[PDB]
Amino acid sequence: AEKLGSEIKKIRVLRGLTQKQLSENICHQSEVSRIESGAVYPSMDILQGIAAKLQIPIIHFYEVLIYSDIERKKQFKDQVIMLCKQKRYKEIYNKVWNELKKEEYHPEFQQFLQWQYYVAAYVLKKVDYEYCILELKKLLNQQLTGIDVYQNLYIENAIANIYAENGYLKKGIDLFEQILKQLEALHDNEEFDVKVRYNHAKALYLDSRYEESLYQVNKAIEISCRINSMALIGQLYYQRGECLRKLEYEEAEIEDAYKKASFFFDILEMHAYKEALVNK
Amino acid sequence: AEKLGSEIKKIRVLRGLTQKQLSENICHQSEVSRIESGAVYPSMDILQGIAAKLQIPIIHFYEVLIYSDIERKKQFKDQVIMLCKQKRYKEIYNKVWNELKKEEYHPEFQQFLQWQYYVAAYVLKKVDYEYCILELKKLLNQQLTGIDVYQNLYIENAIANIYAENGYLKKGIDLFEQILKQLEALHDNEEFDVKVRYNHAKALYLDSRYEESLYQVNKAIEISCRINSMALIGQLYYQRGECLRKLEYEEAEIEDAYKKASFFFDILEMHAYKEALVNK
Amino acid sequence: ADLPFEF
Amino acid sequence: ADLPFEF
DNA sequence: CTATGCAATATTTCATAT
DNA sequence: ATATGAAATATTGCATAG
Ligand SMILES: [Ca+2]
Ligand SMILES: [Ca+2]
Repeated sequence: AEKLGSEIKKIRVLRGLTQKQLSENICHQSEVSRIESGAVYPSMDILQGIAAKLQIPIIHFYEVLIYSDIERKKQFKDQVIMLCKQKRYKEIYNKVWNELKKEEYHPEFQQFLQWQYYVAAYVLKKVDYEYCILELKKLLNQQLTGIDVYQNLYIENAIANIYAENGYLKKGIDLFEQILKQLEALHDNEEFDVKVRYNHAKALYLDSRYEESLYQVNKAIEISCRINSMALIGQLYYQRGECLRKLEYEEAEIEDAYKKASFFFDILEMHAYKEALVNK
Repeated sequence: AEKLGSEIKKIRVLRGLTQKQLSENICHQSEVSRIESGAVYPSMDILQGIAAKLQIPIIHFYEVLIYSDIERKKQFKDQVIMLCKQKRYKEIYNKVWNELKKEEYHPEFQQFLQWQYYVAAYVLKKVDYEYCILELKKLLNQQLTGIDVYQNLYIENAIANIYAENGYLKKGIDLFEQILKQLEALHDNEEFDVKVRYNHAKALYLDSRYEESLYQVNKAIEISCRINSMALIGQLYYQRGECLRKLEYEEAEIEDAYKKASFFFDILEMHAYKEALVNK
Repeated sequence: ADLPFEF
Repeated sequence: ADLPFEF
């Protein structure tokens, strides 16, 4: 693997250090030479040292270890993610399709493209909910490992959303509960937790379980405030207003929730979402 | 070493895998054995595979590599961080002090402790600004490496704040600019970037550079919205209101910023900050 | 039910 | 200048 | 400053054993 | 299912050369 090597050399030159300087208290300068030429994989001790001195998150050296064009792929991923957030499914569909037809080998990145492409296809009504789900399940059946440990959970969340908005509330709700459970086990990804609770809350609400919906909503609002996340907080206040209405709370409490939602939709420029707020 | 080993074994057992199962497509079962007994450090390929199948961020295995009690330490850091956010310096001073007096050896965690203890000592007026700055500079002079790539910059931000609020605007402003420059070189830490620009905007304002202050505020607010962070956004709106007033904008523009700040202070329960909003 | 599910 | 610097 | 032979260390596999 | 000796691979340090 010569890709790791030149990434280390590139960043060392960029930092103005020589091999001798870099090797200090870590290893011999000749081992740095051999690491940069690709002739050797470094041990944990040595890598940890090099990453520290160069001020590079260690996962970076693993990322560039096998597949190419890692910086561009990461910006691509963040772009798609932003667009998905904005519900710009047409663009996602085109953007991801273009990338997909390069036919490059990189299972985890290819899986990400396919996941996003299918969801986009489904939202655009180019494919039916049942076919989307089956394709998504097939990505799962890949049992793909990968750098991003949460990718399968993200695919399960899409699957659960699609069951839920096509009448299969029980199946959707049970899948949401499984995701929250699998999350208990994994390291903290609290933004995702908030997102799953939100979708789950929507499904509970569609199933007329108003109290449980509000439970999930308030839990997710609490998590959002504690981590200072605005990603879903507008939607959550809106949802909580919905629950408050069905549960027959006082009009003021109901109005409060919707005002808080309208606040976030405004400042975050969520134009689409602003419609739902008619007559409340 | 023994720590990595038993940590891999613990997580494997937790996942109900056997050494053979874990080893499939990665390495021989006997190497998993020798890795768990701490006889060997595993190579990047093998570690990478093991982390993927076990769904652990690979940094986790490096964190546990050398020092003990890593989970407790990380929760401690998170608590200190939240308290700092809340300006609960008394509690920070006590909490950190108890931890420091254990005299455990762990340079990076040591440094984090001292950094927070001095800042708290400084804010509680137990020590003068000049002594605090000197002690912080001594932590920098450690040239400490470590897992948290940003810690030195965090300490720099503290030093700059202290210069700024003790009349040394020029030295403060200049150190803020160095920090922002060092960030563009490091991997993204956009929340930190927002905090630095905020502190900088405060210094600029104290130096009567109202237009540059507003520039930093608006830049920081734009980053805040893009990354969906609320951490500093109320303060930013307040500060935007401050500059708008000095630059003699229309009263409705000014009142807008202040209302927006009042909104975030309410929902984030920033009671302290609400004081500053009297008469506007 | 105007708000979409979040993918 | 009532708001504090953010440490 | 970097790179390479060669010796010294370290890891991994394969064959077994408990 | 795990663990260990012994062989096979892989790394790293030290001397040295361009
Ligand atoms: Ca090799
Ligand atoms: Ca060893």
